[PDB]
Amino acid sequence: IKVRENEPFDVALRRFKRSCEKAGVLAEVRRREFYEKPTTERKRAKASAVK
Amino acid sequence: MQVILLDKVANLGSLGDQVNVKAGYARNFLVPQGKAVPATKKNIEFFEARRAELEAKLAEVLAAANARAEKINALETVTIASKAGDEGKLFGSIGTRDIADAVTAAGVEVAKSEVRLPNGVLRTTGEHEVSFQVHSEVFAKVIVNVVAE
Amino acid sequence: SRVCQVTGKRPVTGNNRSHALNATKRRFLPNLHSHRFWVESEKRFVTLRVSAKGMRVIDKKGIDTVLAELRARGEKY
Amino acid sequence: RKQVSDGVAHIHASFNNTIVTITDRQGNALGWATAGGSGFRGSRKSTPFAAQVAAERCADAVKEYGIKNLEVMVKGPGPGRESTIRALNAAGFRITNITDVTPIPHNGCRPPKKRRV
Amino acid sequence: KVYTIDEAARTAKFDETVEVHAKLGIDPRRSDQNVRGTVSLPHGLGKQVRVLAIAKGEKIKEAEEAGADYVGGEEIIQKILDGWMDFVMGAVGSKLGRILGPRGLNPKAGTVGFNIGEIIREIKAGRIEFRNDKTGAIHAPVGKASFPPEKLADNIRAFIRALEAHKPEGAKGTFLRSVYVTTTMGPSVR
RNA sequence: GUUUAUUAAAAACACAGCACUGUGCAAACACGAAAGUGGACGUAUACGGUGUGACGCCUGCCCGGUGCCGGAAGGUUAAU
RNA sequence: UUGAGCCUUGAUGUGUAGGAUAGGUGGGAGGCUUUGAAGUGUGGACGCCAGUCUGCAUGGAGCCGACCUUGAAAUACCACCCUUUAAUGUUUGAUGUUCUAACGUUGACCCGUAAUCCGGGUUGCGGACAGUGUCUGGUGGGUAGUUUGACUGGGGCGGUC
Ligand SMILES: [Mg+2]
Ligand SMILES: [Mg+2]
Ligand SMILES: [Mg+2]
Ligand SMILES: [Mg+2]
Ligand SMILES: [Mg+2]
Ligand SMILES: [Mg+2]
Repeated sequence: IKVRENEPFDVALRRFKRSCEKAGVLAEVRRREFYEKPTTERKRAKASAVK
Repeated sequence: MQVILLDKVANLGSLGDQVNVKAGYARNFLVPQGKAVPATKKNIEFFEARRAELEAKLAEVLAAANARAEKINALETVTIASKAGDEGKLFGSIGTRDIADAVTAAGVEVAKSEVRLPNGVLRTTGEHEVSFQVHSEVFAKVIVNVVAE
Repeated sequence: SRVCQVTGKRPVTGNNRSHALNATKRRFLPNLHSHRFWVESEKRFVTLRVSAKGMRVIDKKGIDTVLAELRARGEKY
Repeated sequence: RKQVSDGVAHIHASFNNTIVTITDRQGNALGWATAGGSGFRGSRKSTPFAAQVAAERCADAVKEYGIKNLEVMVKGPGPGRESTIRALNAAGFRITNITDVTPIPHNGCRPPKKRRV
Repeated sequence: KVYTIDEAARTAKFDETVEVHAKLGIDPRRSDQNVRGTVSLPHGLGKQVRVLAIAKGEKIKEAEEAGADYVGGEEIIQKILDGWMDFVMGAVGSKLGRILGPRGLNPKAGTVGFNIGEIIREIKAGRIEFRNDKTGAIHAPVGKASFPPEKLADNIRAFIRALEAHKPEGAKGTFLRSVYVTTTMGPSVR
């Protein structure tokens, strides 16, 4: 979220953004509410993540 | 109206001028708290008698609170009978009611608090000097000579 | 009643002439106003129901003379 | 008029467009530029390139207080989110610290429904 | 000043480069911008011209000495017609027009004369004195004025050059005289 | 309940209920050239005006016209 | 000190044959800058981000004109300045800020007074506002006064004058 990155380097170096926000919770909340269907959605994040 | 003022009065007045003021200001503020008055003509010459008198007359009378000192340098020497210790150093000493009382008591009539002997005021014999006061700007010098008799 | 204690101005009647010259009876009231006046010669406030013209008369003659008229005709103030 | 040197480049990157605002530390708006403000409309503006040329335009506008080193605050998804800070680096800028400020409700307001497309 | 401080030119080299650039009204209705015939200006000034008139094969031995330096010929009506870098002025009148020798297609040169008895008449001075000044863009009067050789002596124009105040438009205020060039700038009033 | 006292008692008026809309109180409003007074010894859960008329189920589309409400840049525009 | 009158101290312009972003005509065949320049480099900045400018500066010693085209020729110099803006004014109101002392108080108190009137006084709150007079535009069936034709195979409609 925050990067001090002092002296030598003009490369951004903010890969921290691909560690939380962005399409993280932001693609999430962007649209269709959901409500109970995430239940089903996450029941594939595990029916998969079993193996 | 015109109205002629009394006291100094801020961003317009003077002390006895003939300004011109909005009537709302004249009634309601100025004249009631007598800081001015209707220029009823009757008045504007009530003021012309007051344009000759005190000014033209009593400033050549302060030309007498001034020419008192035309008789401050035309003598320019009073002596005080005050002696001397162990070498011509005053056995006496003379101040303001000594240099105003030993000034008055002749043809040189001054008001006792009109004699500035800055201190020396005073501590030895012989000739000295002093600052004689009659007007605010015109004083005058003399010479004083404490005579050891 | 709408009367200027200085000048005696009171309502008068006249006409409202329309564009077509139709007359309708009307009035003209005077610019009356109750106004406190500092009488120096009395260490007191005398308030007079006066017309604006009234005031100007008081400004010129001077409240002393003016009241001195009301007084001289028992117009009590 | 006036002068700064130590500043902040705020960016509002959002699918449809990205907007660059450059203000001092005490965020009092020193200059701005939008993807639409420059050209491109429709797809066009909702692109990293279009956001570059706005990041650019914004310089020739705040350089008018000779800014030297400035932080960057990045809000929203969408292009121009990073491509903007590149056009900023180059523009002629010591670019101090970078932060992301996209808001995250702790699940509050129900967001819009649909997009049966 | 009341008139003008004609001592308003105390460095170029010869400050005669001055002009008559006064002010006139507007066109709220119908008025125009014109000049008479060679406005001479009550002042010898000191101008020798090369006045170009369109006489014929007789007016070359006396229609050329009267404040000028030549006159277009008869063979040179269109035998001076073969170039743009090769070629006051004139155009005689009565019943004679000259669009066959000044017409279509960017210069002004109208006043020369019209005589049925002479080429240099017994009393005909006034031509080679001062220029013209028709319509421009935001007013009129452009031309020339006094010189570095005068004093308040070129202010003979001041009472008979600013006095050229002919009927002003309508909704206007025509009145303001000015000149100068090659040192500073200015004018007084009207 | 009311009403055409004396040719009409009614489906007309009122009505509880509803809706609009005005009103910060020296209220709006109303009787008064005015002072004064009702509104009210009340104060927006109050007071006025207008419509509709228990209740049940309900009360859609139109703001071009006419009224009203808001607007401020232009235009036009009084005495002066 | 904000919106208008207007006046000194200054800007400014991609119609073709082209060294190249020609305002219309006018003085015009040499002014000047060492009272210290052309443009490199950033400062305010008008913005059709096509380019222009200078208080300042790194700078440090010439550029050009009828030249051959174009219905119109010099960024060689000067101005009366239009396409439209921008920086003090002058006063004048003007929107504005306070003040209090006119004026309002249907706050509190005091006295005339064993009085919810009124008058005077003291205070608090307002305040040159509000309100009223005169003039003035608008609105104004609330009120008022009237008008709203005649011929006609009755009158009206139609028609006619
Ligand atoms: Mg009956
Ligand atoms: Mg019956
Ligand atoms: Mg009600
Ligand atoms: Mg009904
Ligand atoms: Mg009627
Ligand atoms: Mg009939």
